[PDB]
Order: sequence, then structure tokens, then C-alpha cells
Amino acid sequence: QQEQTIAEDLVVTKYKMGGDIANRVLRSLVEASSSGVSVLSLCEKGDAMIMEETGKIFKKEKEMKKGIAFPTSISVNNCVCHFSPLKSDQDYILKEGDLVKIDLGVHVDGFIANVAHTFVVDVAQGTQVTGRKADVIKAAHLCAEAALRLVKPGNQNTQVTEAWNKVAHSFNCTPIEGMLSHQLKQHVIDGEKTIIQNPTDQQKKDHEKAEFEVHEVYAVDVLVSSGEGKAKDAGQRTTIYKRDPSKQYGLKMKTSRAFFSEVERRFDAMPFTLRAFEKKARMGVVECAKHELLQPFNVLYEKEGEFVAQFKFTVLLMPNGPMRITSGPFEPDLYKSEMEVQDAELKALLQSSA
Repeated sequence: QQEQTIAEDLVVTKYKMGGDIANRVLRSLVEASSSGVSVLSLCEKGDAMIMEETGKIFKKEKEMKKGIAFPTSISVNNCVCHFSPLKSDQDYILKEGDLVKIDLGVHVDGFIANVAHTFVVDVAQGTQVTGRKADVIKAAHLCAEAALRLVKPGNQNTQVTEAWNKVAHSFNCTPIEGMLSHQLKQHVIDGEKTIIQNPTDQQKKDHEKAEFEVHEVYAVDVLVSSGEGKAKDAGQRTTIYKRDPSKQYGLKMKTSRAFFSEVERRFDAMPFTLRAFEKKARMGVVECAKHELLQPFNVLYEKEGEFVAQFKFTVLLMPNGPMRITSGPFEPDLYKSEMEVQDAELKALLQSSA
């Protein structure tokens, strides 16, 4: 009963302002991406820009929390998600032709605006991206377009799941199995109401069918692969975590207890990167993650040589229709695929207005 929702104009404003910041920071990072650029540097730049820009709004409200909802993550080629290296980790240096996914989130007073975008590094003027890179990027963006049209009051999450499989297969691509798009609420990045990608038979049973409703907010997250779509851990150090306020445990080590306290104060229940702490965080993390006080956002990979594309946007289900508050700077004429959507209903859906 105490929820602040988009029925309130002020709440819509807070979402829109966080969305404007997310959009601006994303575009800055895309422009800063060129051959030879350090992924660590881009992650640090993104996060700092989020803090600086949120610092400049609602200045008179000195107690209002605002800042990072999802730390800047830059996941290249077959890397799926959540790459945000520690200073001590192996960095990654961008190469011409790399496929890059930038994923980040901003919050204003707990209202979250998440965005992610895919592009290719240093595409030359007057050329197009072709091949499997083009296939997977076009597939992922058409999945995003389909979701923009289908995530509306009265529709079912299952409709989205089905459309995504049809679109992706049109390009001989596969949405990554089991990945979720969450409803957002104030202070809640991971609402239990979700859209699931390409669920296994077991995932279909464990996942709840649901109907979208007016005043709900979603961070729609499309991740599509040129390969089988069964993402796996590959020994990469997890750096992104979130506190889970539903779980409690009295920690045995003073370092763990103090780390717990610092996490709660600084981040509440927003995902954060360990780079925000490096040694003393590493030990505190161990006990907290072990007893489920922190949830990891692991770095997952598709098969070597394959490509994973992503588009994520946040949408407000307003009485007058869906209102998207974030998006990436997608240029369709850049991508040429041998394939196209052939399905009549799907083609109709994609040509219709959003």
C-alpha cells in the first residue's frame, strides 16, 4: 500500500530524468569506444559520469539517494554480460571490428532506468557490418522492437517469449536460454514479475505466466546469440553483486560484518561493482556471498567465435500507452544480413507503429 508508482507525475519525472542520464552516458561511452581503448577505463568513465550527472539534479533535496542502479558493464563478442573488471583483473582492449555490449543503469530516489546497446568498433564510413555479427545484431534489435509493441497492458509475458524465438530464428540466431526481464519498482531492480527468454522445459514449469498491467514498469532485456544460446561460466571473476534484503545471517568475521555494513549504507539493494571498494572487499565478499547475503552477477560466455548482441530499454506502461525512457542509438542501415523475417504476422507486427 505504500508503493510510489507512475500514477504520480513526480515518479514519472524521476524515471524520465534518470533515463535522460542513462541515455547520455551510454552515448558518451559509445563515442569513446574505438580501437585501443581500455574496457576498464570505459567502465570507470561510465560510473563516474552517472555519479556526476545524478549529483547535479534534485540538488535542494540533500537527503535524496541517486546514482548507479547497475554498474557500467562492457561485454565483448561471445561474452554475454556483467564484465566490469577490477583494477587487478586482466583488462580487455577494444579491437576494430569487435562487437561491444554496454549495459548500465541509473536511479533517482530509487526509480531505475536501465539501458543496454550493441555496436561494432570503428566501422568505416560507407561500409556495412555483414555476416554473423549483422545477423545477431539485427535479430536482437528486431526482438527489442517486437517487445516494445508487445509489452503493453492486457498482453501476456508468454507472447513476448514466443515472438522473440520466432524473430531470432529468422536470422539463424537463438535468444540466450532463461534470461529474465524484470518489472521495476522503487528500490527494486529485480521484481518477481518477469519475461523469460527461450526457456528450457524445466524453466517453462518454474517460471510464472503473467499479464502486463497499467502503471507497471519493465526493463526489457534482449540477449541473442549466433550460437546455441546456452551461456556458461568460464572462470571469470565475478565483480558485480547486490545485497539481498530477504536473506539474513550473523557473520563470523569482523571484516565481513563491516563490509556488510558498508554495502548496505552505500548501495542499499542496488547492484554494485567490487571496484567501488580492493583486498578488504575481496575477503568480506567471500563470507557474504557464501551465506546468500550478496547475489552475484556472474560473467557468462557463449562458445568462442560466436557473437552475442543485446538491447535493453526501460518502459513505463502509462494509461495512454507504453513510454520508453531509455534506448540505444541504433542505426539499421549499418547492418546487412542475408536473412530477413519471413513470417507474415511477425512482419506485420514489426511494421506497425510503437
